[PDB]
Amino acid sequence: ILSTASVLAFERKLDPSDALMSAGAWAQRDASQEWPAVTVREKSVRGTISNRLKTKDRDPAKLDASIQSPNLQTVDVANLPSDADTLKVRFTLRVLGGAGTPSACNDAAYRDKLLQTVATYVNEQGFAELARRYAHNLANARFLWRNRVGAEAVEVRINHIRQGEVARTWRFDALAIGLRDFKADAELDALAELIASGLSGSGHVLLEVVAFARIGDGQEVFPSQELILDKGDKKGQKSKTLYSVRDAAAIHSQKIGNALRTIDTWYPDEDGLGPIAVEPYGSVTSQGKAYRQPKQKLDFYTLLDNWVLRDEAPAVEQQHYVIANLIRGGVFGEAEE
Amino acid sequence: ILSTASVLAFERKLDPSDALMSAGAWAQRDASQEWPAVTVREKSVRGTISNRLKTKDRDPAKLDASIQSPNLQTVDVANLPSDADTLKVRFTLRVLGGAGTPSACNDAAYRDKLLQTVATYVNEQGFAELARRYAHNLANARFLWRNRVGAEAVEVRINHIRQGEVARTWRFDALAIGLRDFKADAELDALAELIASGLSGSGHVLLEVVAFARIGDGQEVFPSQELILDKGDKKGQKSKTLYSVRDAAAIHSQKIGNALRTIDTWYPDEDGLGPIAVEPYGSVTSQGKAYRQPKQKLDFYTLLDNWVLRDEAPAVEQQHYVIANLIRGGVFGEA
Amino acid sequence: YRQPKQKLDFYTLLDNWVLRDEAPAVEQQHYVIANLIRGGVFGE
Amino acid sequence: NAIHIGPFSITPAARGLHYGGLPHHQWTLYYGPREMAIKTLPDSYTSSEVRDEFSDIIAEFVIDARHRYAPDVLELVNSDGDAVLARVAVSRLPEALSGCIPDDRFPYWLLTASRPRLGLPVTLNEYTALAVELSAPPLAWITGLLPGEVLTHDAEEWRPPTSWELRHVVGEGSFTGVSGAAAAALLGMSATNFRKYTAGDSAANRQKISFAAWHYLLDRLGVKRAS
Amino acid sequence: NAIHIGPFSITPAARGLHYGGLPHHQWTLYYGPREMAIKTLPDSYTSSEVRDEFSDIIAEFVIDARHRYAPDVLELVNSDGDAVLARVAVSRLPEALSGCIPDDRFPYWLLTASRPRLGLPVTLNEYTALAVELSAPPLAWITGLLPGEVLTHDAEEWRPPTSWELRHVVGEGSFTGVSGAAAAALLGMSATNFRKYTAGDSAANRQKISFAAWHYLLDRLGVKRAS
Repeated sequence: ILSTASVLAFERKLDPSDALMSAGAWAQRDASQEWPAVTVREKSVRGTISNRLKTKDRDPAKLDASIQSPNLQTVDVANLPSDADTLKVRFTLRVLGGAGTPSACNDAAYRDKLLQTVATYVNEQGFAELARRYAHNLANARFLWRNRVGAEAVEVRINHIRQGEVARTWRFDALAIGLRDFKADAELDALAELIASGLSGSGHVLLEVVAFARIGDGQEVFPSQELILDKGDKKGQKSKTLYSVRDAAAIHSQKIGNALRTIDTWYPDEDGLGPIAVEPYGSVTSQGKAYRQPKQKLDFYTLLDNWVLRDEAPAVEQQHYVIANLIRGGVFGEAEE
Repeated sequence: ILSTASVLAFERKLDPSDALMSAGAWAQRDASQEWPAVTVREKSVRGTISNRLKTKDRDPAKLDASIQSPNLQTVDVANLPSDADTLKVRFTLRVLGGAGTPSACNDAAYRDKLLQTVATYVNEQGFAELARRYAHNLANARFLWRNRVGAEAVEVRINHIRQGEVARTWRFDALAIGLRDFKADAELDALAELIASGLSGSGHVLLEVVAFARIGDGQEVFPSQELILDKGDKKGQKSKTLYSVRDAAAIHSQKIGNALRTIDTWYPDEDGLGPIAVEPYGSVTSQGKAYRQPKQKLDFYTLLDNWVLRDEAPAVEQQHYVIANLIRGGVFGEA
Repeated sequence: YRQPKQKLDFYTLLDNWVLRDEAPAVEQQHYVIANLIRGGVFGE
Repeated sequence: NAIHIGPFSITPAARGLHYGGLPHHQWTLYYGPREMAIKTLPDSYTSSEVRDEFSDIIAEFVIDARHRYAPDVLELVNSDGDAVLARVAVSRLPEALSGCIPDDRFPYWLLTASRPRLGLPVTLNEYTALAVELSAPPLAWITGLLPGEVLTHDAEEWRPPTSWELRHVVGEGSFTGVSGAAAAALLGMSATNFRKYTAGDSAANRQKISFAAWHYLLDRLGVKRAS
Repeated sequence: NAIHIGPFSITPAARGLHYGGLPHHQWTLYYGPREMAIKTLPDSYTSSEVRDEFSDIIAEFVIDARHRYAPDVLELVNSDGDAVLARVAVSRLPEALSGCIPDDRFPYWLLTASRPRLGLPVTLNEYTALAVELSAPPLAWITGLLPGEVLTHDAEEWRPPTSWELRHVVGEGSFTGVSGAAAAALLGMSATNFRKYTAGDSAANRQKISFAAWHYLLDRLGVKRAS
């Protein structure tokens, strides 16, 4: 009798800023306040022909004539200064809490039904497991996407700032903690306790995340990449643009937010492929594949409908998955595609 | 005999300006005259499909094909600077008075009966209840809509401006006064009787309002949005713009005016769900449901037509409701 | 050089190696692995 | 007095005005609950004039809706990769595809028309089987305007359509352009019993249509294949 | 007591006899009004034994009926004449054929499988159109056992089927082998309202089926295509 609501929307928790980059030398890591920013420049590029060809091509005269006329591009690039070897990344984070309440609904009965559902969940299990996985993803520097790979050593400091000053501190080695599993540790447990306190509506939390990564001298870094639009260009324009706030290279905030929620180990495909980010029809774009296909009964919508309408509470890890998808926020209902 | 007028219109009272945004550091809030504005920008987003599919599980390959060609957009955004942790919002409010008189009418006997009914109401009680509720809604910073949520400490400040200088100042803590109930406090009552003096026609009043909210460095603020009609379909590149007056991020006036008149607690459904904004067939678009349906005799139109034409009063809370709806102003005629 | 009508480009050697398991001479395998160490975009 | 052209409605505005000395009236064109255009027309206009005042906007909306909800196209290529031999417009994907580039190992490949192609090799007999199974009717784009829960095959989630949804396909203003009499003859009913379905509200002597009659009617009009 | 296996009935003969000292009974197997076989079986036989006494005759009748009412086959040949590339089983002929021998003027021809062939030259896109339009369902041979006037598309000549005709497709003894419950779920009805259709006589609380439900049910079972 109790049907689902036609309009449903949840605002997101775990709001980060966008992180901007700076540069300096190692063992100046405790004086990194006047480290100058990393700027973006331009340079020219001449390329060859190095892709596949159609069958009406590859007549060698046409190929040689293609090699005769070259292509000339302009490209934005960003790299370290020529006397520094450490990259510094900094952003802040707000954990909001109150994750049960929708921001828009139609049925009151559906609303308080799922309210008492998430109340029963939060009475059985705390926010301890999800906050443990979140503090794990904060511990290793997963938000450095391509700047992490091939690095020598990487260290990350967290400051819990409550009034206008610091209240507690953490230090880690990011490559000690793997990107493959979730261990236990006392400092990590204190951090996860703080985060689960913030998620439960108990207190007010605000963090500052600083990461130091040792790359080498003059080496290249990777900010986020913008989108260029041009309508019938003249083949001399730029072909790559980089995001920057007030002339300092930076990463988009949703890149950080996507790296933070990489906590799904419960997808039914395999286990030697690593955790992925929480999504309805949980899909990564690099593989071009969709784990939790809806023809299996393990997507977000069928799990939610079986839990709410007909009270088939799933396995506890699936309940963790559904609560994580509710923490992420989104648009559900009859605005379907 | 004595029907309703065919055309009838009322001008609004409680006119706000637009809200201007600016940023700075907390504990410099007493010297906040040179605080720089907050500018909007653009950034790119690439996202995948995340809604319910129309056909549920008849095609997985369509899902993979939609994944391999994702959606690209350009989106406006407003942030604090990375070294300031406090938002500043400033606007002015003008109270007029002369609440009963419409600006357009047809029958002279209709408007005569109307304004003598309003004169009887204003002779029974003053404007003290409505002014108390308005000053309460001004005490907490409800006009910060999403920027109030999850803030650390928010403090407002109101000045009374008669000549080019300030008559009386007020200060509050907006998190002391909840969004749930209407208490009493002597400073709030002084503000409320100033509002009631303005509403009565006894004199003009002009106030300026400044709110500070401690959010965090580089976080996201929220101005109003605009219309992207017929522009997100051909390529879908630009998909969200924010409202800004002279390159500073801003909120529309009517959003603040909607935030001010959330005082109605007398709707028949419940009282544990907080006050709502006044409206004929008092409705909330966020829940898609109209309280005070016309079936029950508790909407604005039937109440007014019963009070004027059949000459019996409703309950005193309903008199508060109909008088607040007249303060809001609008077009009331045969459509 | 390595004109693709001669069966010695990177693409045809890679296709014959991976699909039909016709592994080429060891110098051509050096060439293919060096091309993979170079990196690039190998799609249609 | 309103005018009804399929799912569209054209209403006047209940009190006119004088523009240039002549009396006029404002008109509004609706699509369900959404208002689309407003014009100011004089009186002494017959209803045909008010029709073809808005006919062009109706036609443009039809053109855009046809282009947006068009079905997907597969194609048959030989071993080289170019020179498409035949095309087909399907309503579903054959579920076994995964991104491919054709080679010389097989003489026939079945690729998509979207750019990062998916593809499959076939042998001209299973291709005919897929063409028989997954093809699309000529008016499949009308299904893009329907709520989906009135289109499912499962009887447990289906609900009968309302009159406004039912005017998308039946009636002279609808997109199929078929009459009520012809649709009644297509179901083996009287005209009156079919007019019973499209009254407007079930309190005012109106019945819901059945599951089977609805799906069979969508089959016979060339909208959904309904195997 | 009779036994009913689809449209077949097995009755005993109301007075037994003694053969070899043991009591026996004569049984008769009917197909409508036509008597097919007669056996003499002893008592102490359960109904399963009486079933598989006649199961082989039932299976042979099914084999012959399947072979006799098989649909026609078209084929696609290249310009020489031999080396058929693909086959298709149609339910109708494409109406433009006239006796042909393929030559070198065209690279594709569409011939029949019967011996004085008829044929047509095609170009692999209209061939797919004919394959989509004129194909045949997997169980099209059951239509050979039906009176035709219960199969027409015209509503004026159609009459509802009786219970004996309706047992050809529904029921565990029928040739499709589908249950009454599954067929009721295929139409979005209850099991009881579907059992209302198959009572046996309309005086004994039985209703006729509708035109639309009958044709949609023949569509969903893979018997008639019903476009």
